[PDB]
Amino acid sequence: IRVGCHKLINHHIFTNLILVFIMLSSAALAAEDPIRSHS
Repeated sequence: IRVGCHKLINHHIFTNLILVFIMLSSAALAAEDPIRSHS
């Protein structure tokens, strides 16, 4: 069956946790040091 995953996908809780993981990922990307590669 392929019904037990749709509720988890479209749940209100699961649409506001990944939206902050992506913000943290972008922030971590923005904090990279361009000069010091081995730092």
